[PDB]
Amino acid sequence: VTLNRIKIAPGIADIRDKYMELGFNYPEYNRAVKFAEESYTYYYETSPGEIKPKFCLIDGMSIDHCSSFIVPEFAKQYVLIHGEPCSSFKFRPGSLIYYQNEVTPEYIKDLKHATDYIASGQRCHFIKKDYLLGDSDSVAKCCSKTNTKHCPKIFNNNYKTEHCDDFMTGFCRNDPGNPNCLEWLRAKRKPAMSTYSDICSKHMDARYCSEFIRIIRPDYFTFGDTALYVFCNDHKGNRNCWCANYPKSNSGDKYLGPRVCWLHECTDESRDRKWLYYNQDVQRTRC
Amino acid sequence: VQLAESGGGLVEPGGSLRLSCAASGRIFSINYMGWGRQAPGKQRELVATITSGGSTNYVDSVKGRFTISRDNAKNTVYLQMNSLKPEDTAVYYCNANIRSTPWSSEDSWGQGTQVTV
Amino acid sequence: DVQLVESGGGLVQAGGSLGLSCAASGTIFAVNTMGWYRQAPGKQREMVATSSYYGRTNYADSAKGRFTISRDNAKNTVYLQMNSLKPEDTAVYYCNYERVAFGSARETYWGQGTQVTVSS
Amino acid sequence: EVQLQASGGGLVQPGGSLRLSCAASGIVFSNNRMSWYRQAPGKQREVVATITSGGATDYQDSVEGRFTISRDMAKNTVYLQMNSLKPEDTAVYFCNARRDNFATAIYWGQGTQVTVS
Amino acid sequence: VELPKRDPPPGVPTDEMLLNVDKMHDVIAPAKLLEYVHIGPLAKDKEDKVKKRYPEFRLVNTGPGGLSALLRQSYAGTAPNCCRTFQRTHYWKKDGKISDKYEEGAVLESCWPDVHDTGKCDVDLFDWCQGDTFDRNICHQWIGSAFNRADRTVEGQQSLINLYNKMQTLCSKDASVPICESFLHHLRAHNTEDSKEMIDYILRQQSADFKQKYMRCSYPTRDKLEESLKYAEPRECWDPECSNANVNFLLTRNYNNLGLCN
Ligand SMILES: [K+]
Repeated sequence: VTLNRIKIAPGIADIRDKYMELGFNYPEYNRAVKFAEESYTYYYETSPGEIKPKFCLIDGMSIDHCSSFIVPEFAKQYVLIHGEPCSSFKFRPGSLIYYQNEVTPEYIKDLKHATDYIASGQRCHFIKKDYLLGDSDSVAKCCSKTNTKHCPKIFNNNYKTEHCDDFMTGFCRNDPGNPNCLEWLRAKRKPAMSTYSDICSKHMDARYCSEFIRIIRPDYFTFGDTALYVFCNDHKGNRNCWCANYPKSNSGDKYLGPRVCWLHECTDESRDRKWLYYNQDVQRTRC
Repeated sequence: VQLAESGGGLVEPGGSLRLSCAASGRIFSINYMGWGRQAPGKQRELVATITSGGSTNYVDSVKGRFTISRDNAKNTVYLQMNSLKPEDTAVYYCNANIRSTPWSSEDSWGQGTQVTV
Repeated sequence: DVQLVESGGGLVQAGGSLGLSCAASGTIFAVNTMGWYRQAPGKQREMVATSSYYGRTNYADSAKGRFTISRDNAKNTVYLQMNSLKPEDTAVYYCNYERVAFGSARETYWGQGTQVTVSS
Repeated sequence: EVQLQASGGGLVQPGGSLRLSCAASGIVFSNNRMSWYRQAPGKQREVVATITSGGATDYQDSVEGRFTISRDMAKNTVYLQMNSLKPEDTAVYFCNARRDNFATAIYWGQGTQVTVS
Repeated sequence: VELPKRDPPPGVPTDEMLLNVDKMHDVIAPAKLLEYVHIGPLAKDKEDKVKKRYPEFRLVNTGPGGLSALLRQSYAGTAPNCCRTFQRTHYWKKDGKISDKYEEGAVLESCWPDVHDTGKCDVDLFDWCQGDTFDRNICHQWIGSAFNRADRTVEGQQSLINLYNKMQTLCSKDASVPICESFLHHLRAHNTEDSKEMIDYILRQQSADFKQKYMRCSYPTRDKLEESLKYAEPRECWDPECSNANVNFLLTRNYNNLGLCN
């Protein structure tokens, strides 16, 4: 009902643990409630896999006071989840009231219904997960291997999962000769091979398309064949498109399939295999 | 792919005409080249064809009178229609069976020129 | 499904001859590979002779020079004329009907098998 | 002396199979083109199958996919495997050998009778 | 009467607490099945807006102060929007129309992870690659993916067997259609007897009109066949109908003999 004796007595073992000595006009409510005030900056885990600062996040209080006891670099892979119901002093918010001796939760309810000296909440409970991306720029920096500092394993595994593919499709169209783009192409997934087929339909003359053709053949020759057809249908004057698209007359298939072994320029010439279709490349060896 | 046709018109029976079709556009290669006509109320029918190797095939109702040929230069296909008969009244179309890709083909036709006898 | 019926095995002397026949009935799909395989007591099922829909014959080293596989696609039947038989050929002979789709999936149907017992 | 024997014919039903043989004497398959011809009773002879000196085979459009020609020059014997026979294949079958690059050096052989009913 | 007042230390948020779901459309979309994606604090007034934006995801309340996350529960990518492409793994749908980039008010729909390796696209692309909807690139690449379908689940190999049978039947009816020409091209690329014999079978089951226009090398005339005997070389190295015939409609015999020239 009415308070007339309040004191803070020291604690044992832990500097954070103190005792709020409460004495009211009615000795009915009169206890030395043990309360803790977190003063650590956690660089380690309290229990295996989680961090529980001695802080009672009151209802309505911002959730940044729980994370104000962790090293910032350390608190990046940790997420805040719901905690156990606790009570804090309203005049000293964030304190963690311990239920010990005669400090029963029933006494906490009595204090609430009799005075506004207390407020309920939940215990700060962080658990480790992994680095958390939050925008397209973070995914761009992680997948492109340009800033793999704060990057979870799903976006930082040398393109061994189907996570970075969406970004890499558009990213490698601006840089096809990128070593990381060629590594993502060696994963031999459908989006990468079709993206590089779109790339080599316009820029077959480059050398990264030579590497693309050596990567896809003989397992996924179709993308390279379609890209070669498109490129030699757009660039018909190239001396390199002479076997895949015969420029003279209207018979551009003059050296397709077995007929690729007729013109010596399509077999033993200083021209990369990217300029021949897959059937042409196979017939070149068996003949 | 466009097929420009010419040579059609009106002539009396027993005359002669020469139809000509010029294939323009990006064409990879050709399977066969043919001529097709369509009488009013009937279906379009292929009357003469020539393959890329120069092998010709005609329909019995036409064999003996018409001859299909091709000039490699300009890549044009001609239909020399001789000894015409009033039964030949039709809209003659130009048939071009091209090979769009090394793995696919396309059957492109023309607008059609009227030939009445 | 597909059902294969074998017929023609029995008792033969050393250096004799015997003919096996396998009839396929059901959901055939033209191009396929049908063949004969043997299984001796305690051994694994090994290949005797296989033939494709157009007669691409493949003989085992034990079968070359003695056995001859034939095929009649009109009746969907595969035959095996075994000549100059030896006691080592005593086995249960099954016929198989194999169909490979896209070089990836395989569908193999076996028969109950006929017993061939070559004595001396 | 050049000689080409012929055997392997017989009587079969619609859908039967036969195997014709032809042994050679004084003719090497390394510089000869072998051919199996058939001639129907009272008709012009036609070539059924041919094989070059290098083992390249060719067939007539009718007998294609059914008849198969093979050779063995270690034994100087050319064969013909007639699978899925037809009553239209009943004719006198004979072998012909023509020298490579010598059109005037051509030799014919004996014939064999086949029938289907 | 005098209370020992003491305000809490200044709060310092974490990376989780500074997340905004309105910026993570490129982070939630590539999430796999049953993978939590923390989206930071989320107000109740914006709950439905998230739920309607990502219907494949369940919204879970991980922590206090609105700390929520999205857990993938579905792949609602329709077959027409997922099978006819080889690199578009997701899309957005606003009103009735579909875009590949995000738009305001649109709804996310993601395709199956490896959808060209499960057989789910065989039924849709079998009908799509027939007629005026045929694609010279997508359908050829789909037939190529069928030969390299790394699916050994009984359902997947059964589906590709059914597709192989339907292809054999359809191309035995008419091999001049583009999808069947691509099928024959891929069969030739397979370079095995099981594929060569099916090529020869499909080509031999064709009408006379098909052969008199496309297969004039494999089926020569009586005059060309008679004159080919006058030459020691194979007819394929001599007949203009062979030098000009497309490789997709050649029998294995002539396809092999053309390699003997020069
Ligand atoms: K195979």
